[PDB]
Amino acid sequence: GSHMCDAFVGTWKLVSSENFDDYMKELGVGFATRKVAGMAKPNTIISVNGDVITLKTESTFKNTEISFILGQEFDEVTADDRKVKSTITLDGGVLVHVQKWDGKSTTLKRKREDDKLVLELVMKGVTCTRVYERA
Ligand SMILES: O=C1C=C(O)CCN1Cc1ccc(Cl)cc1-c1ccccc1
Repeated sequence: GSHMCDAFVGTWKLVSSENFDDYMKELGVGFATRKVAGMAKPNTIISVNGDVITLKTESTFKNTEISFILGQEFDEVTADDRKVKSTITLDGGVLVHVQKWDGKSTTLKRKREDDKLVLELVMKGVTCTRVYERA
């Protein structure tokens, strides 16, 4: 059967970025790591096996990999080495990824728009948009 996650499965590559440095400053990321991470052009591979979704990111900055079930909280080590409690849910056809640590929170939304996968990262008043195309 078909699922709302179907539209996300596959391999994706970063094509544009807006406000990422501001977002990283909200996370408390330092000057040198902002420079290095901001240069990266990540590729992401999204796949599904039964109820388990896997989101694997490979880049010249860091490589990350999470596997999860919608709605079930998990431990995640972010690219910038935060140790966070994460939950990913569907809100309609949008994957909503909330990361919580030290009393703080950031939300990452992934949506399909035209032939793109658009990742929005929000921390306090800062919104970053990261557009990916199929690789
Ligand atoms: O997974 C992603 C994918 C993006 O397009 C933007 C950011 N991150 C996570 C992330 C958070 C904080 C920091 Cl400092 C860096 C990243 C990042 C950047 C480039 C490659 C991989 C991860």
